[PDB]
Amino acid sequence: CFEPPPATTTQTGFRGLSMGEVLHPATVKAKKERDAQYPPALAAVKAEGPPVSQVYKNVKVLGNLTEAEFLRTMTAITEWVSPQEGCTYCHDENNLASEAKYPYVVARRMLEMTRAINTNWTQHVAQTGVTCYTCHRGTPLPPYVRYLEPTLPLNNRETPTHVERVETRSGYVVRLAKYTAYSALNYDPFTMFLANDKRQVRVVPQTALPLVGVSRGKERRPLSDAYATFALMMSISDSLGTNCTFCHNAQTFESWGKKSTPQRAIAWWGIRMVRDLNMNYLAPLNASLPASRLGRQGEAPQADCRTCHQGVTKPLFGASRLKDYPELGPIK
Amino acid sequence: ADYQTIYTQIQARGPHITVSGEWGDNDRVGKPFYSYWLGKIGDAQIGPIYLGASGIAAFAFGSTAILIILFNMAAEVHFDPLQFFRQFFWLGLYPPKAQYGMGIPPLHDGGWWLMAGLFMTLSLGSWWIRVYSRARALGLGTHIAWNFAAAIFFVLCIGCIHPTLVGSWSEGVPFGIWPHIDWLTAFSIRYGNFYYCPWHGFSIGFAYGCGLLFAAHGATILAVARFGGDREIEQITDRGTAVERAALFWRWTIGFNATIESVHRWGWFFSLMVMVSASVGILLTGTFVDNWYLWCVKHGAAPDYPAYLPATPDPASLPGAPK
Amino acid sequence: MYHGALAQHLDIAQLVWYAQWLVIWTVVLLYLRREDRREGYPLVEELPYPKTFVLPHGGTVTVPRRRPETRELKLAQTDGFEGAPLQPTGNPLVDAVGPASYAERAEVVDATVDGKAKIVPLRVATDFSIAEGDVDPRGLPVVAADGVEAGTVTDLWVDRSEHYFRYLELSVAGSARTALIPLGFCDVKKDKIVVTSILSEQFANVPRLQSRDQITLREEDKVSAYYAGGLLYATPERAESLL
Amino acid sequence: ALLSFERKYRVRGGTLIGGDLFDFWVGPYFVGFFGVSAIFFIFLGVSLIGYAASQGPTWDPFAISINPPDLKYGLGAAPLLEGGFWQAITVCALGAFISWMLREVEISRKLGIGWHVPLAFCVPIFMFCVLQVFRPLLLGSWGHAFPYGILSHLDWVNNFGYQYLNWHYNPGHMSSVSFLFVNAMALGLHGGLILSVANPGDGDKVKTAEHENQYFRDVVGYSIGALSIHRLGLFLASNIFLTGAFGTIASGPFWTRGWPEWWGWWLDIPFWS
Ligand code: BCB
Ligand code: BCB
Ligand code: BCB
Ligand SMILES: C/C=C1/c2cc3[nH]c4c(c3C)C(=O)[C@H](C(=O)OC)c4c3nc(cc4[nH]c(cc(n2)[C@@H]1C)c(C(C)=O)c4C)[C@@H](C)[C@@H]3CCC(=O)OC/C=C(\C)CCC[C@H](C)CCC[C@H](C)CCCC(C)C
Ligand SMILES: CC(C)=CCC/C(C)=C/CC/C(C)=C/CC/C(C)=C/CC/C(C)=C/CC/C(C)=C/CC/C(C)=C/CC1=C(C)C(=O)c2ccccc2C1=O
Ligand code: HEC
Ligand code: HEC
Ligand code: HEC
Ligand code: HEC
Ligand SMILES: CC(C)=CCC/C(C)=C/C=C\C(C)=C\C=C\C(C)=C\C=C/C=C(C)/C=C/C=C(\C)CC/C=C(\C)CCCC(C)C
Ligand SMILES: CCCCCCCC/C=C/CCCCCCCCOC(=O)[C@H](O)CO
Ligand SMILES: [Fe+2]
Repeated sequence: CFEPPPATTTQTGFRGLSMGEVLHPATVKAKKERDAQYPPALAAVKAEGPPVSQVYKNVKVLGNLTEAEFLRTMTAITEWVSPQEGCTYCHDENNLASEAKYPYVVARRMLEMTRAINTNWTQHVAQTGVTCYTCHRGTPLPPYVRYLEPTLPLNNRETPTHVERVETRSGYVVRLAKYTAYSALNYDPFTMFLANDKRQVRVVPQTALPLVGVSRGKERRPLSDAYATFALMMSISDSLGTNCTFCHNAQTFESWGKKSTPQRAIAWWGIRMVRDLNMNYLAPLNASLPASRLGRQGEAPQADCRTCHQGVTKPLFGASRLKDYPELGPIK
Repeated sequence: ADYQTIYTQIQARGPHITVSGEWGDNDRVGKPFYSYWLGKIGDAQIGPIYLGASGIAAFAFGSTAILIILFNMAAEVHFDPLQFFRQFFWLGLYPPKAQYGMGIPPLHDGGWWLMAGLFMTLSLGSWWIRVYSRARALGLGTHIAWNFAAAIFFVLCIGCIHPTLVGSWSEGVPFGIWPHIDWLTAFSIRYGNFYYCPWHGFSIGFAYGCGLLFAAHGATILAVARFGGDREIEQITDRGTAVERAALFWRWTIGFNATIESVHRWGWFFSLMVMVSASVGILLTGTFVDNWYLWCVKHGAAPDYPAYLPATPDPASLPGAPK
Repeated sequence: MYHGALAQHLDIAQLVWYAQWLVIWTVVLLYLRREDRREGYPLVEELPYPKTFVLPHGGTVTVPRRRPETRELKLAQTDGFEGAPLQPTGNPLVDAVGPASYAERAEVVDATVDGKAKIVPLRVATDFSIAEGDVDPRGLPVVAADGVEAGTVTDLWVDRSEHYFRYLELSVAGSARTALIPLGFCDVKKDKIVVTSILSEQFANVPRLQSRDQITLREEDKVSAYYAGGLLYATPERAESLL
Repeated sequence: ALLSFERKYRVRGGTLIGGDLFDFWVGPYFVGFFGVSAIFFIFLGVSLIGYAASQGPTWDPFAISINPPDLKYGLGAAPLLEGGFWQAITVCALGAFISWMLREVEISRKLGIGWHVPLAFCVPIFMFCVLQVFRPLLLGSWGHAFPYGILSHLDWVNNFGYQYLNWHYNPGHMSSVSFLFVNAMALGLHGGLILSVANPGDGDKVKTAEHENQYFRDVVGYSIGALSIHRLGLFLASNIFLTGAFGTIASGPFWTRGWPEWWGWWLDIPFWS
């Protein structure tokens, strides 16, 4: 029923405002241990020699690497994504230039995606950055992905119960609930807010009085939007292992300046990054994946905050391999 | 210690009393029965109860609303009984999610909610008639009905009058345990933090005030139970030492005091004002204020605090920022 | 343009705020605080027009009561200071001062809705009984604060309107009389009724009823007040500081 | 200065300590040892609020705020301007409240009435201590306590709830609110019932104990009784905070997740999952 004390608490606002983190040490410990499994950087190799655009046949993204550097990247990718199957997860064992296995073409695109995150989305990932591991954690299917309807368990390495399965209609409300930190909010914030850029998260007026022409009848947004935004925030909070005060002074959720933390601005960039990943890199992979990887509407699995963060405010507690793998970005 | 203030040590039994009303004496139903254990802390007699057209109508209308709600809840779990029982609190009947304005929404998206609200409203109106008319039948003033009217009015404010004033049924309260709760936050969010609505604050001072007053008054009566202070009607018409001592307890404590009649007016007023204040807040919300925090800022009232972590500009305003 | 905006930097919610505070202070100060003054005024040592009640069984009363007769307080002042406490000049239980004080209620028997005597012993209320499970105190000894047996319970007095016992009546040992005691002063055990408010000797002077089988509102007050006085006066140490 | 019926009750006695020394009245107010101590602590507390407030940015009553220390001071002394005034005011506050309560005991004793009111008053004092003392001690810092400001304390309440994502799902809160609501309802029913009987209208007769019970038996099939409704009202009011306290103290020291998630004890039972 309960979590025994002591609680670890931080301060994220002016004294007397009850703003900050509230953490269970055993939980933090467990997540640190899981995340500590991040394989170390591979040893540095020879700088020096022909580029693989010359040496190999079908290199389209990493062509400027030396052979040693390139094969180092292939070793790293294998550890991070398909360590149990090895190189032949993506490659034809008798022809390494062949693109015949679907993971190969997906991986090329993921190389482009990863370089784009570390190059174009530094407003979010800073100099920490991401590798294949950040999401995949050693398996071809990342453990925390989203479809265009809620799915359970959140971690797809866990066996579902009958009621958790997406086909069992009686379990829908719980699938929704377990995506919004157990709330009864009747909204899927993934498809609403993170799959694409169609909706506005903000719902609160920035004036005291109602502006004429936007405040009556069909001029107005429905109150549902406010519930849906709350659902997104419950999800974001749970996805990062945190609460509203990490980012907001609840006095005024809609205000920036002294009323929001620096982390709130990083979160904002995070939403933008996720929409780009989903719209431009992940969703289009439905044409490359086997039917067995797709959801019930033919969608490829897509990313949310949890895909990388997995219950922690910085993914992997801020572990980085950025300087170890320059070929994953930032690209000059 | 006065053990009688804790429970009744020796309970009494006698023939059951019936006070005749101007009408409806023949519509009292039930054989009264006695609970010994209830009898320790209240009257042991349960029943009979009065039927009457308005109470019956209440039950017909209210049961209809409950059936609409429950059926929609059951559909939400695909009519699986185990999941219904498990998930009950999470289940709900929701106002329209799309903006149709004041258009009657589709049954799948708000229509059943509006229909349950219609039946609930009829049920509350019917019960109000019962509460009012029973007083009249028994030669009593209608003080309880008027207080009940303000509660009903508050429910109509959050149910249909605010929706009608801003012109959207999407703003109404859902039916359901957690879902009606989730609305509190949605609504507070939409209107810029209800802590900054002065009427929310008035309603809370009165609500807390009912706490204070019923603790203070209940305690006071128990404290003068040895003098029959619980017999408040004849203490009003013929002041006794019970209520002299009660008045003096408060006079000597806070410098002033009530009478045994007027303390009930204080309580009735405070109760009433919890609901009157709430209704006014709600009636101003969205109609004439869009963001209560910013309205307080406009009028110089809101507290401000130094930055702890660095002030953080809205990244949406940065040059080149995405939408 | 904004809904609710008025001339000046003025808006509708703003004007309703002032109105709401004005309504509250008007009700509190001009109504509620006036109703609060219908007893105890005018003060001794702003007022509403008198209120008249039509009584359930004929007649009227107008409050506050003005009694044609006025009681003598056996109290002396302890000092010249206006706020100094008073001190009993005799026996405060019999003289009924301090917490032994009673109100000058009507010398009328409180009535049921049908006009019968409301508070009556079970010997009169022959249709009433004690709930199964509870002690019948009749025939049990009453033991006073000093642990001395003061008398023996003879009857219970029931409120016929509320179905609730309000007094025990006991024969007073050695004094050829009976006395009532409110049940709030009684600790009802299986073998005895314990009364810590007064000592055994002090039962002799409990206020006496005019009639054996009925009790007036004033008598109820006199009876109840006597035991209450015991709490402060049963012994000399009861008026002094606890610590 | 005295009510018409007041003199006869103004006797010496009933003090817990002090004897005759403080056993007197100032106007209507009884003094007693705890009157003296109450005024002492009120004066000290209010003077500290004054000094602290003058050092701040505003004299606007809504905007003024005297805040506890940063978490990092723990349970130690904090400098006067950075949490120390708050610490001193809180000690004064508790002295005043406890003094108030004990003075009410002395008043009760003198009047020969029960001590039910001071006992009932122990409840809000207890809740104050939960908020400002017990919970902060369990978490290890006075900085978890609420600030003294008309509007600022609402900002604390607000952020505190949202630290647990949705405080409405807190079970001790659910109990607390339910009691708040049923208490307010019951006070209106009770006040209304008494007034309806004494004020039937027109020139109608005042009604009776029997009419009170008939009204509620008719409307809801049960009437609790004239004495019992007073016990019930005290019980309902008290339990706003007696049950609330559990939800307050749980939050942080015995639960670090959001409140809705706590309900997994029920939702996540394997046999219906
Ligand atoms: C965990 C939740 C809390 C909470 C949540 C809360 C909310 C959500 C709201 C309030 C509001 C209020 N609170 Mg607060 N509160 C208050 C006092 C107040 C008042 C400013 C106001 C109206 C209360 C009322 O009428 O109650 C019943 C008592 C009555 C009717 C008797 C009169 C009491 C009188 C108005 C108290 C005035 C105290 C002044 C601030 C002066 C302080 C002392 C000075 C003299 C040194 C005190 C004195 C305390 C203490 C001592 O602990 C306290 C604790 C809390 N409040 C907890 C931290 N309170 C309301 C408000 O309008 O805030 C601006 C409001 O909306
Ligand atoms: C994050 C969200 C918040 C929020 C959102 C909120 C909203 C949206 C509204 C309030 C309102 C109110 N809030 Mg508030 N709030 C309150 C206290 C209160 C209440 C005093 C007040 C009136 C509501 C009421 O009495 O309903 C209880 C009484 C009711 C519901 C009346 C029911 C009567 C009816 C006749 C009964 C019918 C029963 C039938 C049997 C039903 C049959 C059904 C069948 C037929 C289907 C406190 C003490 C706090 C603290 C300590 O933090 C707080 C914080 C918050 N509130 C947060 C800021 N609050 C109301 C208000 O004042 O607005 C201005 C309001 O509308
Ligand atoms: C977004 C945040 C939320 C929130 C956060 C919240 C928190 C953090 C806590 C509560 C708590 C509580 N909330 Mg709650 N809340 C409540 C209701 C309540 C109260 C029943 C309860 C107890 C308040 C308390 O501790 O007073 C305390 C009052 C005190 C201590 C008064 C002390 C008085 C003192 C002894 C005497 C003072 C004397 C003056 C100084 C004298 C002045 C001199 C003059 C008068 C002469 C309602 C009805 C709602 C609605 C309608 O939504 C709501 C929404 C919310 N609450 C939001 C979801 N709420 C508390 C609780 O029990 O939670 C389980 C609590 O800790
Ligand atoms: C569940 C039980 C309920 C309950 C019960 C009862 N309630 C009682 C009794 C009972 C039985 C009485 O016997 C007693 C009394 O006499 O009644 C007339 C009393 C009283 N309830 C008061 C306020 C009250 N009740 C609240 C809540 C409940 N009550 C709950 C609901 C709340 C809320 C909800 O906020 C408030 C504000 C005072 C009016 C009065 C104490 C005066 C005092 O103690 O004088 C002595 C102290 C002073 C006169 C001032 C002290 C100033 C200090 C030093 C400096 C200020 C510090 C402060 C911390 C700053 C905070 C400011 C900030 C929040 C803005
Ligand atoms: C002058 C000086 C310094 C003197 C020194 C001595 C000394 C200690 C003085 C104290 C000075 C101080 C601190 C005064 C402040 C007093 C305070 C705390 C005042 C607060 C008043 C408030 C806000 C009360 C809230 C509750 C409220 C709305 C009460 C109004 C209704 C009343 C009066 C209820 C009391 C009351 C109740 C509850 C009954 O049940 C009852 C039953 C039968 C008859 C009478 C009564 C009765 O009067
Ligand atoms: C999928 C996740 C892969 C795994 C596992 C391994 N490799 Fe790979 N390989 C992959 C891609 C997307 C590409 C093209 C990269 C680009 O920039 O376009 C490659 C390419 C190679 C080559 C070049 C072959 C050629 O075109 O001539 C070689 C020699 C190669 N990879 C080797 C290799 C080894 C040794 C691996 C296991 C340790 C391995 N790859 C794993 C995708 C993936
Ligand atoms: C999180 C944002 C990711 C990062 C960083 C990388 N990948 Fe990824 N991958 C991600 C998703 C949401 C999916 C779709 C789910 C799926 O398993 O199909 C994928 C998929 C792949 C695959 C195909 C796996 C399969 O279906 O069998 C491969 C081979 C793959 N990803 C490779 C890969 C590489 C090499 C990465 C680093 C350069 C990398 N991914 C990063 C999410 C994310
Ligand atoms: C940081 C990681 C956050 C946490 C934790 C929470 N929220 Fe948030 N919020 C965040 C951002 C980046 C934004 C803006 C998004 C955008 O695209 O503009 C928001 C927005 C809100 C809003 C709407 C504000 C408005 O201007 O209308 C609300 C009402 C809100 N957030 C509430 C909220 C709650 C209740 C949270 C905890 C449960 C919470 N947020 C967490 C960033 C972050
Ligand atoms: C992987 C591709 C990510 C996804 C998907 C999301 N985030 Fe992220 N985030 C990521 C990295 C590599 C970092 C580290 C940056 C650093 O400063 O060390 C972060 C950081 C954040 C933070 C800042 C935490 C802090 O500064 O203490 C926040 C608040 C954050 N991320 C929020 C967030 C949200 C709301 C997301 C979904 C919309 C999200 N992130 C996705 C990598 C990834
Ligand atoms: C076991 C006992 C006997 C009964 C069971 C009760 C039960 C299980 C009920 C159903 C499940 C539950 C518990 C539901 C709870 C729902 C709750 C708490 C809901 C709360 C609030 C809902 C509110 C305030 C809704 C208000 C709605 C309105 C006022 C609507 C008004 C509509 C109109 C006036 C219609 C006018 C418009 C016209 C065009 C038709
Ligand atoms: C406030 C609790 C909330 C629940 C209450 C509801 C039930 C009512 C119970 C009241 C018990 C307290 C009364 C004690 C006797 C009073 C004289 C006091 O004198 C005494 O003899 C003692 O030593 C002091 O208490
Ligand atoms: Fe009463």
